Amino acid sequence: VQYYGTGRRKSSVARVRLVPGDGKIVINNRDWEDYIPFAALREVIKQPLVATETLGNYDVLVNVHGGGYTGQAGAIRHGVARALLQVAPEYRPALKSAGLLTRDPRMKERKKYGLKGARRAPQFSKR
Amino acid sequence: IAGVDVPREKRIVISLTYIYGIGKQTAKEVLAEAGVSEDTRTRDLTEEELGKIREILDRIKVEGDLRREVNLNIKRLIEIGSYRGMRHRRGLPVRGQNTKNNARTRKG
Amino acid sequence: RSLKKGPFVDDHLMKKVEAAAESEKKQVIKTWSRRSTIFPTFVGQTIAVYDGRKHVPVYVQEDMVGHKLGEFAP
Amino acid sequence: KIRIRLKAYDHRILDQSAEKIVETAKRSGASVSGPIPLPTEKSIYTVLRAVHKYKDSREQFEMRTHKRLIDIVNPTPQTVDSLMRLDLPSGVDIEI
Amino acid sequence: SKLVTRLINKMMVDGKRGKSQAILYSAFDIIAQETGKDPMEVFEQAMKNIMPLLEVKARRVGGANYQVPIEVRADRRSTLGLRWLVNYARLRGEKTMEVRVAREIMDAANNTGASVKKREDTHKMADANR
Amino acid sequence: AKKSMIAKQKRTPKYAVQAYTRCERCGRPHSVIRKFKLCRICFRELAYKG
RNA sequence: UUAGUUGGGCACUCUAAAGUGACUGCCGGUGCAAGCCGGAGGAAGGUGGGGAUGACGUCAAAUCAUCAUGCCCCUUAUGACCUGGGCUACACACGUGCUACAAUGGAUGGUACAAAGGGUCGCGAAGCCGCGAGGUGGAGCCAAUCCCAUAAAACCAUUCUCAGUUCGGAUUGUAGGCUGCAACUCGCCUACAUGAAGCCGGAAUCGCUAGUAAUCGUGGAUCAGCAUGCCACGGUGAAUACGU
Ligand SMILES: [Mg+2]
Ligand SMILES: [Mg+2]
Ligand SMILES: [Mg+2]
Ligand SMILES: [Mg+2]
Ligand SMILES: [Mg+2]
Ligand SMILES: [Mg+2]
Ligand SMILES: [Mg+2]
Ligand SMILES: [Mg+2]
Ligand SMILES: [Mg+2]
Ligand SMILES: [Mg+2]
Ligand SMILES: [Mg+2]
Ligand SMILES: [Mg+2]
Ligand SMILES: [Mg+2]
Ligand SMILES: [Mg+2]
Ligand SMILES: [Mg+2]
Ligand SMILES: [Mg+2]
Ligand SMILES: [Mg+2]
Ligand SMILES: [Mg+2]
Ligand SMILES: [Mg+2]
Ligand SMILES: [Mg+2]
Ligand SMILES: [Mg+2]
Ligand SMILES: [Mg+2]
Ligand SMILES: [Mg+2]
Ligand SMILES: [Mg+2]
Ligand SMILES: [Mg+2]
Ligand SMILES: [Mg+2]
Ligand SMILES: [Mg+2]
Ligand SMILES: [Mg+2]
Ligand SMILES: [Zn+2]
Repeated sequence: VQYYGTGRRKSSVARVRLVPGDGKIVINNRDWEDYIPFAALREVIKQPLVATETLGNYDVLVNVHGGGYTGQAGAIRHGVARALLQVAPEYRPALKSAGLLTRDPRMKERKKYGLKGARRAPQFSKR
Repeated sequence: IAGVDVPREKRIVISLTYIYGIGKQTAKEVLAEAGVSEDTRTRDLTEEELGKIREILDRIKVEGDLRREVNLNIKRLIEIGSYRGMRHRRGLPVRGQNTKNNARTRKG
Repeated sequence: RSLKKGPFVDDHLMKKVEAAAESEKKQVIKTWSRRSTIFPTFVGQTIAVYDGRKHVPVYVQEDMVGHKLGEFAP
Repeated sequence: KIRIRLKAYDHRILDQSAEKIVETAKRSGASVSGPIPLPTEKSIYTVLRAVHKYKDSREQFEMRTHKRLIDIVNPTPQTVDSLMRLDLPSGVDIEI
Repeated sequence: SKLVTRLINKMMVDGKRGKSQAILYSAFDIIAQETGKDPMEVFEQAMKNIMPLLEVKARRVGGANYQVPIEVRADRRSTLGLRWLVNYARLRGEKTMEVRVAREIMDAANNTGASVKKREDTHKMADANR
Repeated sequence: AKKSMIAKQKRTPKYAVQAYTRCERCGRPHSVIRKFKLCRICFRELAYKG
């Protein structure tokens, strides 16, 4: 009865559902603007909904739990992307061309056993 | 004005911070028991407010009177003979702060 | 210390010497106990605190309150 | 009504054990669930690499333990002794 | 337009992008109000008017560092000159950061500022020993 | 005294601040954990044989 | 229900077993070829990322004390048992850094989020008397069932204009707090008072190539207390490779 999907970006995870409606985006039981007061997730959390010419296809209640400010904000997108694809298969091409369907594989790394962090080699002069 | 000379163009809380004993918080409370607004310029501290503040601060050590409160204790320490006195007369740390590297802001 | 139990001082220097100097009290003591605190009950008597080399004699004055019985011999 | 938890450092001191316990319960008991895989713990206890000198380059060593579980209540006499007869296989020790 | 990425945030050494976005939006709105032109154009005027004729560098002649003319690359000079622009909007004692950036940008649009004459800072020093 | 260092920090100490954690495999006084009751180094030495 | 709360259910996250996946596998340009450069398809492209493993050997290679051993020594002893030793200085030079002239931040506040250990003395609840730290008392179990524990710095508000300025915080005066037989040198923290040096830094020099540098917090091992050190974990997250 709705378009379903899952999402992730950086260290976050999403389960976004595009249920039919008018465009009232609610993220994890909060308003469309109280959760994301800035404009960081204004187009980013909306361009996936506008990936095709389907901005008002579904007032997609969202679910982002765990991670970071854009990590969750990169997860609501990672859920809406497959939602249009699951609802309509032709929405896959927009996600593929738009550079939006890729599971972003970048992630934070380990810490070396003698450096001063994950990459910052120490400072030291001989003479 | 109030015990000493204060600026006449700054905020009262900021203005009232120029005495040896009137700081940044113990003067905020002191100016609170006097019933005077805290964010009004020192110009508005008229004769009524000036008298109120002067009566308020009359029991708090300030100005040059609050200077014997310091030297009497240090002179006492020097007279007593504690290691704190020996270091204070000499320039090293009175506490246990280590002085074989970077103890100079207190000793030249 | 700055705790909620008040003062403290080693009993070896005080209990039978400093708290028991009342008769013929005109002598000093080689008090090796430098840990103790000079309580007000021991004003007048002398204790020879050990600074490492020799037990340095100490004089208990009125302003000695504010120091141990061995802190004046660094 | 049965809580027989498990924990071992191996994927083989439990996997065969879960196979055996599940087989015994399925043959004997009726009210039983599937093998519920409990989580794992994975340490990092690094050390020094030299004998005395040179403590700016070292290796690390761990001791990681996983966990297994099972549960079944309503059954028959053949499953009554399962919590005590058919239990921990080789390499581990799990208490019912 | 990578200015947010390369000047404000890049000199905002915390890896912060929100403050960069806010400062950029405020400056663009202030420019579009007083001047009357959208930021899509007036922000472009400073792209090529920041790299000097060359760069400023020292060259070792006979084992001794002497004054000789060298230049920075179309990415090296672009980077260092966007940095010089972030300084030019900052060298003045203007109070408000957004206002400072907007005013320096407007002056550059009017062909003046510590970034407009910076075309000689990395040129004249090299042009004095070319 | 080294083999006598199991009699100053191992005998009966008459204060609550007179005992620490040496290893038992080797008698090293520094770098000796208590969650394996042992030292360093020798865990590169027993954890190789087993 | 104040609330995953109670029932209900594996739907979703989650956890762990077997798979699938990535291979120059296809297309194009070059190239006899190997292959280089694109593109497709694709979650990721080109040893995906990162590990772990350091061939042949140089700076007289160490350990007979981990164990075994050949030769040589002691056999009222070189065998076995009984029991006590050195500390932060300061006229100076030098290495890593932490704070600093941070609105990238400050009296206070609203309040999203990791990893791992261990657990029968092992954490230790709540309630509790307090800004901050301790003592009363103890909830939970041989374990994703019970504790340390509370992630907050973010984002978002007040006062301050880059400070010798409402910045910085040493130095000292006073009064406290704990753990520890005990804080004299020589633990840390808080409150009032004090308020310096310090304005993007010469010759010179260090690390770094994408979740990387930069940037803020959280956590663990040593341990009664004592990290600005070490080892892990995420949030926000760039510029640049003309070239030898
Ligand atoms: Mg969570
Ligand atoms: Mg695709
Ligand atoms: Mg290195
Ligand atoms: Mg090095
Ligand atoms: Mg040098
Ligand atoms: Mg003050
Ligand atoms: Mg002094
Ligand atoms: Mg100190
Ligand atoms: Mg200090
Ligand atoms: Mg030094
Ligand atoms: Mg020095
Ligand atoms: Mg130095
Ligand atoms: Mg400015
Ligand atoms: Mg201990
Ligand atoms: Mg050792
Ligand atoms: Mg080894
Ligand atoms: Mg594709
Ligand atoms: Mg290998
Ligand atoms: Mg190696
Ligand atoms: Mg050499
Ligand atoms: Mg050896
Ligand atoms: Mg020097
Ligand atoms: Mg401060
Ligand atoms: Mg806070
Ligand atoms: Mg201080
Ligand atoms: Mg006071
Ligand atoms: Mg901790
Ligand atoms: Mg060359
Ligand atoms: Zn050892």
